[PDB]
Amino acid sequence: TAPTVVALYDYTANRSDELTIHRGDIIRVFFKDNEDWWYGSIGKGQEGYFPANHVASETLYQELP
Repeated sequence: TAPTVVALYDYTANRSDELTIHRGDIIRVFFKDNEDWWYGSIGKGQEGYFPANHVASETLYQELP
């Protein structure tokens, strides 16, 4: 429920409690709120919601072409 994942697709924050993520960014998941929205960190003091459908496992990311 609290993996380290990688952004596959860019997302721009659209609320004050969201992250902006870019493809390749490493995200430390803190919570899986529901199937659509997860919450986690991109760095010291940088936390927020992000869409689950924009991320992938480290394994998948490293196996892309």
